[PDB]
Amino acid sequence: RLHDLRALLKRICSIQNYTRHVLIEWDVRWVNPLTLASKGWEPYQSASQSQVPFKCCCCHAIMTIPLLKVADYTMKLNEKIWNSNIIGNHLQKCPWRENQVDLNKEYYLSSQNLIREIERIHTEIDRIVSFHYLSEKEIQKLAFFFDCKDYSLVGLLLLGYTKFQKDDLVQCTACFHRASLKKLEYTEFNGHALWCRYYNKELLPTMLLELIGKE
Ligand SMILES: [Zn+2]
Ligand SMILES: [Zn+2]
Repeated sequence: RLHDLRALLKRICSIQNYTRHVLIEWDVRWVNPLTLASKGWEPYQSASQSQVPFKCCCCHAIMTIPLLKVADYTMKLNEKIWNSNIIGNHLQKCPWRENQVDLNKEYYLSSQNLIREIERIHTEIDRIVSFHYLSEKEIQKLAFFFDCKDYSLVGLLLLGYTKFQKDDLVQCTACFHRASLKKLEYTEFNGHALWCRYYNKELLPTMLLELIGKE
């Protein structure tokens, strides 16, 4: 399937993985791991200090993202790259040229896919039994809805994270940034990319609370 969520997520994850040893100036609209993945692009080879190559999973066509050490022309350049490379480099009849994953429907939060977040949180809690930024009033209700006594775990999962290593590392499920639990203890620090589903921390808990009020 072209719009399969799991394939999109794995493309995003691989892009983030091979980009870790490099700093890239993404933008929320034109060029970012999300838009690349939504257009079927996967990492092709290891990126040099100057350019990051990608290959289409159907075409096998190659595109490249430049690197510079910047803010003056990022917008115009990235819009050009989106039109000419992320779309253009596709072969004429490749499905990814004229089609794109519906990110609003499948990736970003909506009332029709909030249940997936509920499932994720419940599954994480079950696998465990097997971060305060909301009012005590609110976290009480959120923890109650998930039948969980550990408020901090509920908050952490509401931030979209999941444990990564035996170490203090924790990884986001939608943008795959890595943060230390020590960082998130008593800090406003937002570890998400600007384009992440969870970048606005209050969005998911707010939708969940509004859902609670309607039951
Ligand atoms: Zn293609
Ligand atoms: Zn994230």
